[PDB]
Amino acid sequence: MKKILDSAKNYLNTHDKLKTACLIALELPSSSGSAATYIYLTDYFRDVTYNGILYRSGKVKSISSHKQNRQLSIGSLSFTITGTAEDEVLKLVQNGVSFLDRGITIHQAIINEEGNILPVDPDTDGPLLFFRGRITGGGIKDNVNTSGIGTSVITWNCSNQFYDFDRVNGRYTDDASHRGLEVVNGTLQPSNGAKRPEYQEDYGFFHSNKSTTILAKYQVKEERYKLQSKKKLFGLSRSYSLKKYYETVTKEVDLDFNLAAKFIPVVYGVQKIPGIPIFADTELNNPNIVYVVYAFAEGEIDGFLDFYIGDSPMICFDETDSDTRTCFGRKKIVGDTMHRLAAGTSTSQPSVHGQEYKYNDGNGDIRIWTFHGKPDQTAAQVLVDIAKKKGFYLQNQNGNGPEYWDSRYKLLDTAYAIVRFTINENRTEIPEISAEVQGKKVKVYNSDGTIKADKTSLNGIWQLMDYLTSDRYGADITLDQFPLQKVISEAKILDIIDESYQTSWQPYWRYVGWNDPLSENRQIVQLNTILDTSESVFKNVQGILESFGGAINNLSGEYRITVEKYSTNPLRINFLDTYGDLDLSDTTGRNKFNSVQASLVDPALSWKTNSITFYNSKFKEQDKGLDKKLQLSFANITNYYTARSYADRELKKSRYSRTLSFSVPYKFIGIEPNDPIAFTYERYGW
Amino acid sequence: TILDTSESVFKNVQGILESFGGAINNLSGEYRITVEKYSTNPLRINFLDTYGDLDLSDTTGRNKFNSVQASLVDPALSWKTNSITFYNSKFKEQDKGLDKKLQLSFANITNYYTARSYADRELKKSRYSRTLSFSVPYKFIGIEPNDPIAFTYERYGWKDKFFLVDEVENTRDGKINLVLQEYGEDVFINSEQVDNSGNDIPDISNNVLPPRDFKYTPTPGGVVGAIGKNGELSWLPSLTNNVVYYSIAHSGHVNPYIVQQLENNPNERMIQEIIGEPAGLAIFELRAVDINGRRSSPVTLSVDLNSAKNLSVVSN
Amino acid sequence: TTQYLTLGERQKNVDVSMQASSGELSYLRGDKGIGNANSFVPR
Amino acid sequence: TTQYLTLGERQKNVDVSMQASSGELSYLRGDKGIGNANSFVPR
Repeated sequence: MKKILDSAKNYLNTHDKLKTACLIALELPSSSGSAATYIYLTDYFRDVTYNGILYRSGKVKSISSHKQNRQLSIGSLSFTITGTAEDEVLKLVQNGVSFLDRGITIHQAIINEEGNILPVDPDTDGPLLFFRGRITGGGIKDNVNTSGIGTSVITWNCSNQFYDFDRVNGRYTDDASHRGLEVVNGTLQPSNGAKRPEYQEDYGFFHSNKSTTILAKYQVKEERYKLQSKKKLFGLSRSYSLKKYYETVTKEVDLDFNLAAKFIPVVYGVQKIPGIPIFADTELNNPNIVYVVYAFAEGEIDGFLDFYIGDSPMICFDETDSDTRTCFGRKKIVGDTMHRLAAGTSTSQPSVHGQEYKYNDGNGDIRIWTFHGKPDQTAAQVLVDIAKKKGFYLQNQNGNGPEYWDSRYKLLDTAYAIVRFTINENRTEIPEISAEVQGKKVKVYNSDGTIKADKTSLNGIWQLMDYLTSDRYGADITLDQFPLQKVISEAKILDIIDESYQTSWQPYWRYVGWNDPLSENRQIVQLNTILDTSESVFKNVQGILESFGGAINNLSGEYRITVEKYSTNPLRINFLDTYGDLDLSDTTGRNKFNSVQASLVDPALSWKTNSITFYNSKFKEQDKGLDKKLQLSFANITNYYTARSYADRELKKSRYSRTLSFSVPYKFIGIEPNDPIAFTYERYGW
Repeated sequence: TILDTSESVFKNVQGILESFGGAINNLSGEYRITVEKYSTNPLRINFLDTYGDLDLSDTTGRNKFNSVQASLVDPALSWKTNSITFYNSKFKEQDKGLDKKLQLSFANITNYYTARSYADRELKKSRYSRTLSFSVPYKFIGIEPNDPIAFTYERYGWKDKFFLVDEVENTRDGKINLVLQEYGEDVFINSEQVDNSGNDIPDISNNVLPPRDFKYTPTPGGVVGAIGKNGELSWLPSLTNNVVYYSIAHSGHVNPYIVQQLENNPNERMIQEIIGEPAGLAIFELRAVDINGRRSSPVTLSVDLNSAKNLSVVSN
Repeated sequence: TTQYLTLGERQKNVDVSMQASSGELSYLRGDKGIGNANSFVPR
Repeated sequence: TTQYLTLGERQKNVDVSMQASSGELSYLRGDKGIGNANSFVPR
């Protein structure tokens, strides 16, 4: 619920004649966008001056009704304009298409007995915001009938605040997009499209989207001259052919590097993601050494846990797996990360920013540099040093000097990893690399006021809040459009300790988001989310909300994130306050559910879906054995027990359900969806 | 074209027509085949000639398209299919990056360049669209679909505006129902598609501005003033007009205080009061916003708050 | 003698906003060259 | 040396009406033990 000023409630209760006025602020298309001109309108009989803005009366005949529910969807509102006005008819007819995606802000204003606006909204001591969105259509109906009165109505179609969620806002590996270069028209030209002012100088994504498929010829310092380690059986006989030592010899290498431009993901937990190779190359003289830089996740990242070299991770899952192939430590119970290689027999801990790990294994050796994302991080020192010496083949082939990998290639806000392979007769090619990365660092807002963003969090509420407050890869919603206290309380609600299982039952604790093997981490919901930014932010938000069954609503300009939960202070409504219309309907027969199919990736085995079905035997017996499955999203959950508790909770909750619909006067203004109502009606026994 | 005769001749004809966006109609016993082409001699219809009722509707929001998938077969690759995707980057940017693909039949097309030109032309044409419908007397008998119409209506800015018929219905009373279709400019195959007016790129909408002067004045002691006077925060209204409020937050306080733009007086400092706080270097963030909600650059500063002077009398 | 190193796959997305070029044909058919779909040098 | 006899496939159906147990994790990840999904002894 949106609390309104006490004086507002007193006026609404006392006064039976409310002179409501709707204030419309509409954005006209025009050049010089910074000079954005607005046309203000109102359906009140006189012009209303509100905060120095004069809302002209007339031209507004009617306004539709704003509607919202617990499922995220793009609400729509349509308001009409008098078609007899010349300005409006011309605007709609000859510019009604240029008006698309232009802002409109409708305010609901109660007018005092003295013509002033009653300060309903406590946040501004002003009106209570009624609608906000962007136009999405037009339409005019000039109906002329002979011998009568004609009609000319202009209809404007709008979408509510959630139409801003149709955007896809994800960093794209292409150099032109990342650096903000203008859409190329012939030659290139810099512009101001960069997400951050410091991106323009970041050439990190250079060499990103290109396909160098050539028959390169290399000079290998070997097998042409100098002493050769071959001694004949005879004491005096010797091998006069000189080779197996440094001297040039021609060699044709048919390299084929296809670095595409894929959307970078975002990870909010311990999840396994692939690499997006942004730079590929091989040493100038030895083709067997290849440098490939992969892009993982975004922003400051807690670090890498492990690297998957062609489906074979560097750490063996159990005791059993270690015999099949070489490994280093276990993951089942010890649950150590990759950082054991640098610090043998240490504790479990994520990787280190700018630290090299030499993964020595059969078939060759691998050198990995873990560069965690950072708002301001320097260029890859190793690559810069190599470039200064012109060690890269494609650098000399294209003629680039020490700028091929310059100090200015500081990949910002990207947790990339440099992997140096040593191609041999055993590792004959470069295998696709995947890694287990901890999520992005996420802000947690304590109730007192202090925050902490030093680690990633599994809480769904805070993950959604972080995704909804980042302009560079999420929805550009400022923190000042969120009720902090309510969000914090909901986050606490999603952190209730669950007692259906012990912490010792899940062995793969480190790889389900648990940072400690002892401390209490039985949260009721734990989401290890991969936010593929390729999809619309609308779909990402819906996917996050479907994990814990929450709901996001924006009525009165505040973004409410709420979850079906009990309340000890519900709003009391008596039937006599209703308009007297009532309708109780039963939906239990339709919504009875007794099973659910859970396809969840289990870290215990190489990350792969387990088709697990949760069913409630008692419900099936009541259902006469008939199967009834509710589609439940397990994509963001890797902990088996949290998934099971979620499934059982939903199955239980789907057993009793009725829909009660009535109406209520304007006294009860500000009833958000998912609000606790205490409806008392003595005739029914309620 | 490969015409698999197993399929119905209806399907084959439709498949051929879909390739170049043509249309076949049989009204008055003539098998007329036509395509969306510009005409220099349209039929002139005025509103008065039309029946009274008129109806103009907009469908641009629904029919905006910015990408297309082309599973064209390539003779170079032993006549195997290539999954080629054509997208207009500018349209996607105007679409907030959203992907809007239109199902386009690329069969019976093997020249890649013709396929690309067809895709780009369709994407361009699918950017402007309206559906204007009215009723015309029997005098205008024989208006085939996809016919050029020059509709003139003084009340609007339309003088021989170019439309294209989309649905003609003939009744036995003679009343003819029409549903026209408005298009962009020079978007037809017949038209001269060269457009030279796009050089002037639109600019960004940064309509919000920061405050010109925002400084903190510590309150001196020795004067009653107000009880527990930590101090006050004042600044001139931010250069951008159309402001409902500015917000200010103390470093250790969860919520930001808000100031109302009650007075639209240029060069009038508006005072925000801070009371009951420690005397120290507290981060100050002059949050600013407009009616639309867009925010200017907040003012980040840390000023040593002056300890309250002239405190309250001893309570008891 | 002959050794080949591979990585990734060619990207078949084409931006028709830019003027047509033979580099697109070279890239889309797997010709040996250096460049993207929107700018390809076929050698 | 070693000989293996195989038959059937593990059943992933879980009855959430009964309280949770570690046997479910053991059974659902292919561990060696005696029992069903709702009651598994992992050796």
